[PDB]
Amino acid sequence: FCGKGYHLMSFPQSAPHGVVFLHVTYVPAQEKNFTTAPAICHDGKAHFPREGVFVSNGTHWFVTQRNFYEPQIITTDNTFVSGNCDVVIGIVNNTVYDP
Amino acid sequence: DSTECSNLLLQYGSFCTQLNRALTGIAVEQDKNTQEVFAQVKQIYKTPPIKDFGGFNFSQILPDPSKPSKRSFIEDLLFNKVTLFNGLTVLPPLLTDEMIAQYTSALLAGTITSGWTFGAGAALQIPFAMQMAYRFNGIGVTQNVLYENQKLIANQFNSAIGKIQDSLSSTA
Amino acid sequence: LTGTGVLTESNKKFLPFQQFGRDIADTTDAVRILDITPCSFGGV
Amino acid sequence: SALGKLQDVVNQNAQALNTLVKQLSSNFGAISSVLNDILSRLDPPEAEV
Amino acid sequence: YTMSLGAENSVAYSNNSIAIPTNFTISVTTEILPVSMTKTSVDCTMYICG
Ligand SMILES: *[C@@H]1O[C@H](CO)[C@@H](O)[C@H](O)[C@H]1NC(C)=O
Ligand SMILES: *[C@@H]1O[C@H](CO)[C@@H](O)[C@H](O)[C@H]1NC(C)=O
Ligand SMILES: *[C@@H]1O[C@H](CO)[C@@H](O)[C@H](O)[C@H]1NC(C)=O
Ligand SMILES: *[C@@H]1O[C@H](CO)[C@@H](O)[C@H](O)[C@H]1NC(C)=O
Ligand SMILES: *[C@@H]1O[C@H](CO)[C@@H](O)[C@H](O)[C@H]1NC(C)=O
Repeated sequence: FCGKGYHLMSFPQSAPHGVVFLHVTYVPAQEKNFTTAPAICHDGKAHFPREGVFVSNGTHWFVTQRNFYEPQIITTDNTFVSGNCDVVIGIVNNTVYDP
Repeated sequence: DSTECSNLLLQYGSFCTQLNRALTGIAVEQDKNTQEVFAQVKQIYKTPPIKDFGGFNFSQILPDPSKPSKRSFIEDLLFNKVTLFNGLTVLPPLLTDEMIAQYTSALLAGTITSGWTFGAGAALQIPFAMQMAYRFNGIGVTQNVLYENQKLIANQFNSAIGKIQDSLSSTA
Repeated sequence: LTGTGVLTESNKKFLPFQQFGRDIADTTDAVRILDITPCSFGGV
Repeated sequence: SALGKLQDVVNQNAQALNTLVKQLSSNFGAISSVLNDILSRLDPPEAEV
Repeated sequence: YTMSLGAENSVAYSNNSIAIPTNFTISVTTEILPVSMTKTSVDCTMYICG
């Protein structure tokens, strides 16, 4: 609606018989692949990200934000547990740090 | 093909040019409408050969390689469900049905392979289960609901697609 | 050629063979040379 | 051509107005397109027709 | 020629693979929208008769 990308803001300018909107938007770039997991089995319980995704570079598992690669160690503060992990399709084993 | 009538019309003004200009503008804006609606993305994404979307079945909406204009099953049903001198000419549209089908297939592939990320820039692949978890979180329902009801939700989606198929096939 | 308007001295150059002078819309604008201007009019 | 939409609107308006002005100089089947000429050349009945 | 709809690229889809961006760009674009047209009035009597 306000430009291609994630709209940040816009500025109006006049014209002879109309208006010109300068739309400032955020466009992600410099992609990189990772391996994901819907949840994490720890102590026989499934952990899901509070806000973000579980990714692994090659060996380690972090929880990052969706729109920007900012990996962080998985913790009980940035994940929430919901039942055992015999039902989630594609759950992965890992340790959830307890601070 | 009447010289007398043509001569009479000459001295009647320039209404013919106005009418032709109006009709030309109408045709141009029709082409613009189709282009604006269907040409949102300028990259023709292709669906992968392995179709593992967490149990969801899009075969009814994805293009069929049987080449019935390379239109999906529902697209063929829709196309078969619509029943279509004196200087009156019908101009062909700029975009053919095949190209429009290509655009729709690209949009479908982008949606099912990368979610909304392909509309804000470069398409970012993501498992369809995780994309649906994103959307469930978007409507205010946590992710665990999906990840625990994945099979049920996939079955319900497939049943809904089948019901749409039946409604378009039989019901008029 | 009948008309109503204001006659003024014209800076335009009529060649010896030219009598009338028309602007766009094919309405007489000058006559042999005097420019013709419609009498002041408008809305109220 | 960065302001094509605005320029197109202006062009449409100007072209319609110019078409009207040009249409102001058509006979439509009359002896002449100049009302003054008709009045000065004809008497009431055929003048009004 | 026959117009091309765009570059054809297949997304590397996999059931356990995601693509995350590491950088961003601040893109400024321009959208031009007409808002008015010339206000013209016509004296019908003068135009028809003069
Ligand atoms: C990484 O992702 C790109 C597309 O984003 C894909 O072409 C490439 O194959 C992926 N890496 C591997 C090792 O497949
Ligand atoms: C993954 O990240 C961890 C921590 O940042 C690092 O120790 C490890 O070497 C990385 N592995 C690869 C393959 O990049
Ligand atoms: C992904 O698909 C592969 C087969 O291509 C399968 O072995 C694996 O278990 C699947 N993983 C998930 C999380 O669906
Ligand atoms: C995760 O660990 C449990 C026990 O700790 C084990 O039964 C299960 O097989 C492991 N998952 C995988 C994918 O190996
Ligand atoms: C992001 O891009 C800018 C230039 O556009 C560059 O200077 C910067 O180093 C990049 N950052 C990363 C993390 O790649």
